[PDB]
Amino acid sequence: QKLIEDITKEQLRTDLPAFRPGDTLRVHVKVVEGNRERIQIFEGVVIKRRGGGISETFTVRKISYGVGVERTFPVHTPKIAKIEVVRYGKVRRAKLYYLRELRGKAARIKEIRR
Amino acid sequence: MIQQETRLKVADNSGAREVLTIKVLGGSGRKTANIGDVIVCTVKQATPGGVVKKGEVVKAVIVRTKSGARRSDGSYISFDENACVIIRDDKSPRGTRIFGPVARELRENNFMKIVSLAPEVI
Amino acid sequence: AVPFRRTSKMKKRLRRTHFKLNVPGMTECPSCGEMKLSHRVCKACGSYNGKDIN
Amino acid sequence: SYRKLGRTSAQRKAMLRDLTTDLIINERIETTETRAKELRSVVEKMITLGKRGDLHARRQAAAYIRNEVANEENNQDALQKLFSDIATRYEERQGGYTRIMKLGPRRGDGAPMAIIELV
Amino acid sequence: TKGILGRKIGMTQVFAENGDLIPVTVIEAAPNVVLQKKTAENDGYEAIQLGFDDKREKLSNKPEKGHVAKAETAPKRFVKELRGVEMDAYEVGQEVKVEIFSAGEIVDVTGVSKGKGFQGAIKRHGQSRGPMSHGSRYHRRPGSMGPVDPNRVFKGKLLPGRMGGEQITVQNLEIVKVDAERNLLLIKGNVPGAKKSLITVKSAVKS
RNA sequence: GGCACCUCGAUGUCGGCUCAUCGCAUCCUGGGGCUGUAGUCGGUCCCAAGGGUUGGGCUGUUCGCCCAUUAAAGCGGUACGCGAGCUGGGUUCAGAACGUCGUGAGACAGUUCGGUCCCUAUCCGUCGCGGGCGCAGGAAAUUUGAGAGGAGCUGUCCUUAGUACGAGAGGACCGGGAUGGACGCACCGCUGGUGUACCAGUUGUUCUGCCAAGGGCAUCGCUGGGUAGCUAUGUGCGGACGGGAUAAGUGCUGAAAGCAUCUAAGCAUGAAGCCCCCCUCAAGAUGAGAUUUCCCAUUCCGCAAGGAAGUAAGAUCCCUGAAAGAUGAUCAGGUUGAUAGGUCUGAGGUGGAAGUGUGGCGACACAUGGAGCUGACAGAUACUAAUCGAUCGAGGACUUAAC
Repeated sequence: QKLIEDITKEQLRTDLPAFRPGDTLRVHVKVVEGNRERIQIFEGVVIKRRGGGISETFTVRKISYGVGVERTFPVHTPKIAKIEVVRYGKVRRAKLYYLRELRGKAARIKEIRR
Repeated sequence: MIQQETRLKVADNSGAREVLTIKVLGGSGRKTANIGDVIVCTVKQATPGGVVKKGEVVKAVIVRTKSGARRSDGSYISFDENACVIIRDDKSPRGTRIFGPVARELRENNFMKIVSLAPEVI
Repeated sequence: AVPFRRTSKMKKRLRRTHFKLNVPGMTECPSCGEMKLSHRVCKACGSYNGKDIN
Repeated sequence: SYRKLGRTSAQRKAMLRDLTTDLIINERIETTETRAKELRSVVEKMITLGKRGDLHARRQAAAYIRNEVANEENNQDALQKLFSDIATRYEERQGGYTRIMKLGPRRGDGAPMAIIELV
Repeated sequence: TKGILGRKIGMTQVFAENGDLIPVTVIEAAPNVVLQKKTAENDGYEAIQLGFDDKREKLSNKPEKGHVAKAETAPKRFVKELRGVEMDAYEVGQEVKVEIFSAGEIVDVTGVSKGKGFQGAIKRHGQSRGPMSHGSRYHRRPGSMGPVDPNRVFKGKLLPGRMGGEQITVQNLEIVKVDAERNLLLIKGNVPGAKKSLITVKSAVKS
């Protein structure tokens, strides 16, 4: 896909920090409520890390007011401003789907600091 | 993504506990329902203290869905639990408060007053 | 699925018209032959362009 | 895609592993033309594993090649010959190790046959 | 009406200006050459026989070599007319390279569909499956032909069969970006056909 | 219902699941005339089959009732459409009961429980794909489109407007603007689904002499993810913008009947109808078309008619295969070569391999190291296999006219 790679390069976002699939990074996202853009911080654990250049995405997730939220973020979207990895975490796998059902302290066991 | 005969737990202080769906108001027509859709519904269960009582037939607007909602930005949202707020005729919610996160998809619709009661919007 | 009637000899032979197998292609061997169909080792000398492998 | 041969998928692994071992001792084998085409893809990869000489690579050969005796008196394992004989013989060459000449159809069921041998 | 037909290679996502995600199809498009120019007073109709993807002489037939000789061009593969070009448009033999298409133009797309192979009616026509339980042997099968009175199957009655490989129009697709240096087209929305298949890029009807 | 002309050496009943199509006395949408039509919303009679025609509860049911909807949830024909497609729930076999009738044996458009629905497609039919010959010489191509099919439905909101109207209450016609439903056509790059020669973890037993590290089997042993391909519940698009003659209507000039009068003369207006615009198959449209570019005008017989043997353009047999595919066919190719496999470099997937060292009593953990493993996805590389060859294939019929 060398030609396909040539197109994606123009929209490539090298500014984004490198990170492991298992961590509590905090994506910033402007929201056009109209007219001013609010900045909603959203901490959570990433799970999926699908490949495919610009099409790459990751699934940050967070419990909120007793209920979880699954807000996927594409890796190279313009809407992201900055990403801060508050904590690193050891992971025996790559697809941590199971943790969402394991409320609540059990989820923290996979969230061990590194 | 919600089919007919799909129980949906209450998200507001209507006094109801769980609320089964009846039929989507959209078209002849659509069976599926994302967020912001209005659906007539039955109250299968309710808390003893509240205006709502079991077996009542009242419309309710969807607030949360297990299915991943789509946006033009490409961002997706899928809550751990499905939810709806009870509403009759005028779209002001019967619930004094709305528990949990609320989808922003309601905001594009003139449903904005409901959004104001939300503790947080995602 | 029981047929209503016996087939005529005409229709039968007409069905027989396409049933016949086609003749395989053949070529003379560079070494001796004869002959050898294309892209397969001869059962005779066993030569293959033109190496002798058995 | 990969050919099925109609065999059960569990059988398919053993069916390939058996042919890879029999080629080691016999150096050459005649089988059906279609199975022969499938055969070259598996065996040549095994030869690549023997190139590095790595101890980890030898264990990978055990996953496929079975523990059958090769040459008499020498008592070499079927795995061992690849690391001692075939590897040195193809240190220069890179791929194309297994030519497969076609052969006439078998009388017993019309099945086409093909010779398989290293080169 | 212009149409630089060319093979697609791979699907891509492309965002610009607005933050919304826009699906995009790559197209090889350029270069193309006018092998011939039809005339209504002689050939009976207005058309231009554009070619695509030049190839070595070894694959070219002798009569094909003569057809391009008038075009002052090397022998080339597929050829298609595009009624109705605005004559005189271009001089004979002139090259074309994506210059016509702007990002704002709406563009119809036509091409051979990807082969699904021989298939059942449910895929071929979307017919509902029969019950899988309650002792019913019936499922997947197309069902009754219809009325007994005609004593014949109605023509055009749906039956399972091979699908795909037929040319299929997809109207009103929109271009996203233009890359003339790489001869790339970037049309929004799905474009029908197998990977690396030829694809026409005719101008959309307006308005 | 009546009659007993089809069938009692077999026409398998009812209601559904399946797919339909047809006819209008048109449920809705579009066109209107009259209203006890203020507006809004209706009533009625005329145009109109183009399209759309509901999800459940009760009952074997049709029907009907009820609930929630919808622009509307119209009827009927097609062996009360379809069982060599399916369902046996209802009646319509043999068992058993209740109630009633009969001395009994049994019976009951009275009811209840259980109860083998057989069949390899010959022909005509239809959905797809080839092999032949023809198309007055052989070919490679590109297409004209006689004809044929598909598509054909609509909801809301934002404006003009809170204006026209109405005491108020209510609330438009028309012209524009955005967003959905139902359905249809396509593609995976997102969302995912699957993914049996991909990766990892793990159980029992057995096999590699024992360790470490693996193999076989147990549904792929099980479990967690997933390339490609295949896919919708995902995405993108579709019914748009307009003409031609009209239907019911609305008419304009004017006569037969000096006035009058849509018509008898003559000119208009006028609909999701019809014809095209839109998309698709199509010159076996034996009416066999048209245009572009190639091969040449042979060699042998027979005075003639006509027939053979080679060849040119080109194609095939065979072979590497897939963007194709049941088999043919189609397309990419056949050694001045990337067609497939392999080999290298990547992408993606699964993710800290083996070995070694260190910490710990052990079990394990850490380091070496985003390592290792990689089935179909890419980029190059003749390293292998697409050998060597063979076969098919035209010498342009006779007339008339213009030259």
